[PDB]
Amino acid sequence: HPAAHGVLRLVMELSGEMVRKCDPHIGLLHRGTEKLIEYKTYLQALPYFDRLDYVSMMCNEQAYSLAVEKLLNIQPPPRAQWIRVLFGEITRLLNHIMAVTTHALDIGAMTPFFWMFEEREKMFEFYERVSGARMHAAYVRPGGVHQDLPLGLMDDIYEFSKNFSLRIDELEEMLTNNRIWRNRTVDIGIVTAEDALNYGFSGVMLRGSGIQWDLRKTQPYDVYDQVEFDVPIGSRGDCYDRYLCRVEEMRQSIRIISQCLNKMPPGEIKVDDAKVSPPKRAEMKTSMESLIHHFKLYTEGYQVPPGATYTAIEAPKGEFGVYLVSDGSSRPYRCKIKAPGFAHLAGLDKMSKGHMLADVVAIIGTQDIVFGEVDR
Amino acid sequence: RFIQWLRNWASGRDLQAKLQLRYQEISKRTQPPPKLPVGPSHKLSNNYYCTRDGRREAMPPSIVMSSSEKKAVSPAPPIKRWELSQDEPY
Amino acid sequence: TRPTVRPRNDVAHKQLSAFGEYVAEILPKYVQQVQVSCFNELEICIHPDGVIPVLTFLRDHSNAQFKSLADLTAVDIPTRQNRFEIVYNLLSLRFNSRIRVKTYTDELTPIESSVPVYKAANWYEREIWDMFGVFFANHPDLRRILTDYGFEGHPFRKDFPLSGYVELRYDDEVKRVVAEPVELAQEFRKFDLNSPWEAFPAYRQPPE
Amino acid sequence: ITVDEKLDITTITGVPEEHIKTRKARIFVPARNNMQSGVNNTKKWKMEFDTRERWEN
Amino acid sequence: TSVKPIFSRDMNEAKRRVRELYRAWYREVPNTVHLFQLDISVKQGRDKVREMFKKNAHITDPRVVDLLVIKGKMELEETIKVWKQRTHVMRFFHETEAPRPKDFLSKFYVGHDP
Amino acid sequence: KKTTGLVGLAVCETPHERLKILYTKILDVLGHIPKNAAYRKYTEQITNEKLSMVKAEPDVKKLEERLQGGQIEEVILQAENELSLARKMIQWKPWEPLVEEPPASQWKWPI
Amino acid sequence: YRKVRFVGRQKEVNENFAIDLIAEQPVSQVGSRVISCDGGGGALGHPRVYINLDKETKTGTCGYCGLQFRQ
Amino acid sequence: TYKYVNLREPSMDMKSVTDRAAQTLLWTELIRGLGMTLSYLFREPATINYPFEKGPLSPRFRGEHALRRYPSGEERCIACKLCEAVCPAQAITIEAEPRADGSRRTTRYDIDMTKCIYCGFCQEACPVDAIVEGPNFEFSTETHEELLYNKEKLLNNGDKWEAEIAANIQADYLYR
Amino acid sequence: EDNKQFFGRHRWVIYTTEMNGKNTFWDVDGSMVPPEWHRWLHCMT
Ligand SMILES: CCCCCCCCCCCCCCCCCC(=O)OC[C@H](COP(=O)(O)OCCN)OC(=O)CCCCCCCCCCCCCCCCC
Ligand code: SF4
Ligand code: SF4
Ligand SMILES: [Zn+2]
Repeated sequence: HPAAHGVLRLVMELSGEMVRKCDPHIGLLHRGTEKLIEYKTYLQALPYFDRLDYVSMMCNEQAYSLAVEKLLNIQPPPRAQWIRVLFGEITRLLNHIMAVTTHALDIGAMTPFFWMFEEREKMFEFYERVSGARMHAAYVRPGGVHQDLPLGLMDDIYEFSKNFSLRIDELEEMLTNNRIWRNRTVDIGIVTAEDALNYGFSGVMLRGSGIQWDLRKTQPYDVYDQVEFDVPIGSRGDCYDRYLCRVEEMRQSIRIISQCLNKMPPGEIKVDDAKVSPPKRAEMKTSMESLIHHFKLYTEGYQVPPGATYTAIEAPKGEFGVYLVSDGSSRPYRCKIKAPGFAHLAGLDKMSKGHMLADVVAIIGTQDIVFGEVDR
Repeated sequence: RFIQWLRNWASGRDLQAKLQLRYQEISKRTQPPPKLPVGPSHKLSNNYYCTRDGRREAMPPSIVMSSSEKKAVSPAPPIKRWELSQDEPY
Repeated sequence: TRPTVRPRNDVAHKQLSAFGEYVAEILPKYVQQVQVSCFNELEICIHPDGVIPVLTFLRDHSNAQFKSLADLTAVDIPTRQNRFEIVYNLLSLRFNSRIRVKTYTDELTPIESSVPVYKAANWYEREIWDMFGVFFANHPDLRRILTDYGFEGHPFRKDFPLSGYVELRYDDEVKRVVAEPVELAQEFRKFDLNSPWEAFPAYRQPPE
Repeated sequence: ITVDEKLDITTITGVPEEHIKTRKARIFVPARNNMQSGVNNTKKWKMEFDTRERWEN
Repeated sequence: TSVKPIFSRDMNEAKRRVRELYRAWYREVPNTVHLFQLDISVKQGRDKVREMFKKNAHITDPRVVDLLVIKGKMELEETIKVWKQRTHVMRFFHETEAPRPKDFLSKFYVGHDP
Repeated sequence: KKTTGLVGLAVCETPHERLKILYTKILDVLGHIPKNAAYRKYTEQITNEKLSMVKAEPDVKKLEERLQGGQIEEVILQAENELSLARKMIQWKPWEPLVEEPPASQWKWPI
Repeated sequence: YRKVRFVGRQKEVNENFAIDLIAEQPVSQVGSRVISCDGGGGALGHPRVYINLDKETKTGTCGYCGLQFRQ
Repeated sequence: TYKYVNLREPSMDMKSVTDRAAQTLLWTELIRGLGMTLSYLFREPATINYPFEKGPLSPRFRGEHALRRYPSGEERCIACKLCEAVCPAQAITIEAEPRADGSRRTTRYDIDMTKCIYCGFCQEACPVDAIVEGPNFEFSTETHEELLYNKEKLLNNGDKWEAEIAANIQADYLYR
Repeated sequence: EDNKQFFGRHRWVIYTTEMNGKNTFWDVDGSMVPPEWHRWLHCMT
């Protein structure tokens, strides 16, 4: 049961009580990815970035679509980006609704799950109305957003947001100062060291531990610069101060979704230059030039110049890489993805030696380890 | 009634934000036909490819490779710290 | 050009010329090439000798911190005559920059572990032994991660035909779940996308 | 340093199975599909193996 | 060729090595053969070990003979422990797979052009 | 101050002379390296200019600016290790010229 | 040999056929030289293609469209 | 900027420390929420009573496939071999061969319904606008010998409802 | 169809008997609805 929506088999040699040893076996979900993305073109191979993790959807692909526009020397048009903040910062309300709960289903409670997922539904519509599908939805592209959003959603985002800070106040009176929970987590799995850096951890289990750095305001993304927010920080390096980021980090988002509904300027959506964007269905269907760039654009891909990149983002649980070589022609060469799960679980064996076994179930939950991602 | 404020005896009171939205205050359908504009240098008589040019940009500029009052130049200036950001920062 | 074309920024490209000028200055026993990626990133071509050495200089200093190791990886190139490649990737928390360190190799020549320098190359080195076959000596542990217990081929290199050599299927003639050679139900069609005319003049290969 | 020069013609064994000695690879310059005049599909010496039976399912 | 060798130096310490871990295999085949509750004639388990070590015989070089070892040195980790469940082991001895002809005229009636 | 800030550290204790031990300790040891390789020409040049700022002003707070470290207690651990390289730096020998240029066509990217 | 698979399974097959369902159309006429074939309604249908009917009696229905067309 | 959370100190005075010793020992907290915030059961349940009632969707939904035909039918597909070549999963399989009159059409068209990953890449590459993901989740048969489709399974499955399909596109086609 | 006093349980349906070569009643699946109401009962429009 304690698989955390994933599959792992870990083996410990405990000393009579204390664990003092752990050495997990990952590699149950491997599936053979990066050997199969040398064989697909650029726009054809997009989803296999969406299907990597199960929870954050538009926050992936925001980290691929930003690792391609570079090699192309092209930026989206202004109404592109100000979408990618509204969905980009709405799925930080997903992994923070999950990692406070389906973590705390291990601690044994019931309602903080059956109480929330009433709501995590009211969001899944907003993936379905905008484009198609229940979870994995392929929307972002190399050219900015796919197609415009209907007449609506801005009375279904606003009406939904002003209701929400209450539900996050039913996960507080139900958790923070409830003792039997405070005692299940304090001073548990403390890594305060400069090994907590030396391992190269990403965001939280950093920012909740002191050392202070974030990739949203030290680097711009896509206009992220023009909205104001404050990055919560923790006191002592234990778990219950890596929880308390993930409440005060759900009460920052509703600032931005509220700050980002006021600014969205009218404008096109796709990149304009049309060699990298398909045309509409009014244009490809009458004039001439609008096939030969719609009919060579759906067999081979773009032509994206050679030379290597790297890039990074802040995904709800930590960074996300793409190290994208490209050989100078249509199909890629290594596309090497890194997500946490080579750090946040590199550091279990270290972190937990000297506490019981019935802690090690509640240590994992704070890293937010979610697998098939360790397809890294 | 006797069950209305016994829902209001706990969790403060709400009666406005309520879980099921099931009642009214929603969006109806897509009634109107929309029209999506095409702005960004879509016109004629001027827009000319080879000024818009998204791609065709050079190879990575080299630096001295095989075959001086340096201040110990760092890659960039060091970071200045953050504020404490009045919100209720404690 | 402005509206759809990514606006550049010069300042970032002046300094990472300098700060990388002189790490070919103070460790010339090792570093054999350096350059500046047009997007403001650096690539330091380093002989395979210095690996533990160079990082250790990058490990601490007051002019270059580079404490955070982010991404170790590899690339495997035939017709490079020394097959594989490493690429280390390191973030220096104070100075806000990325500087990547490229070191070549072969299969037979060992490379030496980085593990005492950073403790986060513990896993990333166990993996590569599985995939490409590079053998890292003096590594506190060397084992099999990401792969099953049967793969004797080291897949991600360029000689492994995509579908591996043994499909699996269970039969009730005894108990077990046993392994019979791979027999597909569809060819895996091979399309052919590579179009002529050389659309890129700048990258034009030498005239020859 | 243990430089230890020697000469043994490099070969490697055991990773594939019987496909070592059964087959014959081939090294050839692609010929330019002639329905079009683009000369850029040349210039790299690839290799590709023998073809064995495809049947019907 | 100038590159540092791995463990051995030339062929002797090397061919002391292959002699060595043989016994770790030869001394432990059978403790497993009761442990997995797999049933075979324990002498089979001593034929295969000696069937494999005689296989790669033509190796002319150090750093090859050290390379193979680093594989062989591993397996004794998994097998002497239980990281396999019966079905990563028995795959060595292929029970189900119908025989290959390997002769001539037996081919010519079945299969095209091997 | 009672909070070390970035956690994992602890404030003990002496400022203004705790650095001065180490820079001085750096400067003396550092001189034993031959003088050709610029390593001394840099590794020292940052320390002296650093030390000029150290001597002298209160409070420790205004020692922070113009010397960009983290908090002072951390700047020690910045100055702590820069030694632990130097006293290796003579073990292996960077200054010596370059060895084994790669086989003359290797780094050329589009194959 | 093959035919024993759909035994009792009733074998879905296509009641109508378009192999020719076309010829029942009142093949149109214009009184002009070249025409616009955009079919099935504006912006749902084949891309606009102009065909010449000058033969004697024939037309040409563009081959996307199929619908028998002439003067 | 910043914030600091879980940085506070107890007050340490006898007006307070009763308030924390009227808590441990009398349970004045821990009955605050789960004596209450649990009940709070008196809200109307939220359930879509399934075999009858059903939930929302949108005109852009994805699902079971179809092949339309114009008014009097042409089998709108021209076999231009595209919806085949953008397919990530490579489900599609197409074999044309010139039909008797000389207008081209298909013979074999097979969407495997296990491999198809539900992109929305085969709805968006067809220039003559044939192949269309239906909005019907009718599925789930009991034999994998089945879900593979032929041509002449599709057309019906796409002529069973064209009153569903032909009225969605004319909501949605004005956006793209 | 309810009075527009609910959302998502406001629109509902009733099955009766033996549509097409069918078992009588207590067999009800939900693929039976006429291929029109998919534009109504599902709240697509
Ligand atoms: C002159 C006449 C005499 C005058 C006397 C004046 C009054 C004295 C009588 C007081 C005695 C009341 C009962 C005894 C005290 C309660 C038991 C207790 O001491 O709990 C202490 C417990 C320890 O917690 P702690 O020390 O903080 O350590 C954890 C730190 N992480 O801290 C805790 O909070 C534990 C809480 C209980 C643990 C289980 C709770 C689970 C939920 C069950 C609650 C339901 C019970 C409600 C009662 C129903 C009655 C019908
Ligand atoms: S629908 Fe479009 S793609 Fe599918 S076959 Fe007919 S034409 Fe080719
Ligand atoms: S549906 Fe998705 S998967 Fe099936 S063919 Fe069309 S695109 Fe390829
Ligand atoms: Zn027509």
